[PDB]
Amino acid sequence: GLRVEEVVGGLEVPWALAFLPDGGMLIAERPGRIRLFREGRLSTYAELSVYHRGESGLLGLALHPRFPQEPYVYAYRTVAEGGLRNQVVRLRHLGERGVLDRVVLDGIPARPHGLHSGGRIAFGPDGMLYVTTGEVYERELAQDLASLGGKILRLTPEGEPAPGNPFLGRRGARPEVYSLGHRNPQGLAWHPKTGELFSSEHGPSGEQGYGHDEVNLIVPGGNYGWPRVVGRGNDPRYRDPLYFWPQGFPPGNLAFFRGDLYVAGLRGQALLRLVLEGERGRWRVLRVETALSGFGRLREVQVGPDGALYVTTSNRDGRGQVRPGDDRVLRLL
Amino acid sequence: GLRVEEVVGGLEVPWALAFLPDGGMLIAERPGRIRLFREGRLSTYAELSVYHRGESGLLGLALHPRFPQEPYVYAYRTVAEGGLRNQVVRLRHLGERGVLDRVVLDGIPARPHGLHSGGRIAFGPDGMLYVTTGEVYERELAQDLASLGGKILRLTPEGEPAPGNPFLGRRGARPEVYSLGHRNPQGLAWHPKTGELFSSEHGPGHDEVNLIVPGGNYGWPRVVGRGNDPRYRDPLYFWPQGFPPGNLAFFRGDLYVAGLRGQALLRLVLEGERGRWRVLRVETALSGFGRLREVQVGPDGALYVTTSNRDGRGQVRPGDDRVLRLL
Ligand SMILES: [Ca+2]
Ligand SMILES: [Ca+2]
Ligand SMILES: [Cl-]
Ligand SMILES: [Cl-]
Repeated sequence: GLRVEEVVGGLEVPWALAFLPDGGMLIAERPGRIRLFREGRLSTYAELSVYHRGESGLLGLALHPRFPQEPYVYAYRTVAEGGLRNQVVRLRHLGERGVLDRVVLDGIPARPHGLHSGGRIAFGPDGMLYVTTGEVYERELAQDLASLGGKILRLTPEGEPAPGNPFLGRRGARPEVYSLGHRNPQGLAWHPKTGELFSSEHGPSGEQGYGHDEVNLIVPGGNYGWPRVVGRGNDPRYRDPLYFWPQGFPPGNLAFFRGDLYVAGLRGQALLRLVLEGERGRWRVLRVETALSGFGRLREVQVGPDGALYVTTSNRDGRGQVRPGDDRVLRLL
Repeated sequence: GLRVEEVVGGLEVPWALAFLPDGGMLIAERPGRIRLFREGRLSTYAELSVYHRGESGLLGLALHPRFPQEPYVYAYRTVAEGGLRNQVVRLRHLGERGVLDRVVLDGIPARPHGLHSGGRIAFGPDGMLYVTTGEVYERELAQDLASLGGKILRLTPEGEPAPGNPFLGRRGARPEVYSLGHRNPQGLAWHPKTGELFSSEHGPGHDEVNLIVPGGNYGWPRVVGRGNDPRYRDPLYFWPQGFPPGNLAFFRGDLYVAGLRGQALLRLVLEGERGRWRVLRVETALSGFGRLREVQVGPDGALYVTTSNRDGRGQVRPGDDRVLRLL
């Protein structure tokens, strides 16, 4: 049994967390504010102009692998100035505040409705920047190697296509693409033992079928089926998910904690624990258990430097029930 | 991989740790001192008279299940005054100090050589007190139901044989006995999911980890190693070339075993279910600190370990015998 304790509340859709080496904590609020929680006080680290409609705005957040030597905080945001699109930007760290440094990758698909913008970013064991993107409700983008939408991208911290990427030599293909065939993926997590990448993504919603949200084991160049395939199939061209909920469980981020894979649930309003059995390249879920419930919609989930599991609530994202002090950062054990 | 940091040092054979709900930490030093480490300061909580020779002295330590409302600290110790034997004594908690309340269980075997005195005590998920005892180098005692030696005992916090014990209605058997056929057992840990009790003990090599079941006979000294005799329970894990273990604890999904002569903390990756467990693989989680004896998960989620380099069988180094904290 995991014990919960509230770290801080009153936040508006805390999409991602970043743990500063000195103990502080950066919190990305979808409306466009990056908050700093330190010594029991909440302050504004930075304010960024964003397009906050639908599921868009200020989404993923990640510190440079060599932070603070390389004083840089990365953020994924939907912007409208000069044209509506998603992008990954970088801010220069000044201690208690951050200021826009430059755009790292621009032109990721976005639409006026603000739906399916993806947004999860994180630096992997290889030191590269991984970025999830949605197909903005134009499902065919996911299968289009020429589109940055419905993909998982991999870049160097400077924004260049990562060396060794799967489509580096092909004409008509975006060299930034790591994997394709993804609807709206928002999770990124690496298995501590194998280094394998796992991702979570929302399945169809009266959008070609209901439920079938999933957790995928991401391999370089892998095509995860959307929109050609929903759930599992017999087609070897498209990789089946490690697990999927035929009755839908729309997922937030996911993280490895104590040998198990935890998945934050948004509509399901719960934190699920996936018990795995297998080895590199051969995993399967033995059983699924509820690790947390009674706190509403859950979106971000990360293991902190203290070894504790941090989770954020999403009750104020327009699809939940807002209650006093809502949208907290919770610490489990 | 785990990351370590020293909590405090300069200790003399810190045998067991007890975490105070308020934040403090009690440390049992074999020579007979219970220390209090609170807000960065080390002090003496209590000083008990003990017989500290061989592997004996002040050994296991455990707070009452309802501490501090039930202000009581349990300690296992070898005493010479009034006769040489091992016992579980209770102290009244007074804040920064603890004083002698009463003996909870007396008469556990002890011998002048001070070897094989067991000593690990802990309250289980059932709220009962579990006590490990050695056969004081008189191996036959382990198979003798009339002897408190070479056993794991289970009592109520008041010292009465725990209700439901396996040999309650057995002529010629100490009602306190929970399991028998131990050689020297100084390890107690319960699986977080199943509530099953796991124990570690020293054998000639043949050190092992056992899944303790009520009434189980663990073979010493009739059988060592695995076999398939319904009378005896096989060990969960057996060390062919011999790791002498300290305590063990479940941490972040795995079972960790402190190694004394092995000078390392081993991680046992388990696979199976309630009643049928097996060790998938064994890995080293910590080393470079010498002999390791106590291992317990703290309230802060970190795994605590103690060194035992000053117990007479290791290499002592400046500041040696510390309490370490892992991630
Ligand atoms: Ca799929
Ligand atoms: Ca045995
Ligand atoms: Cl969303
Ligand atoms: Cl010993």
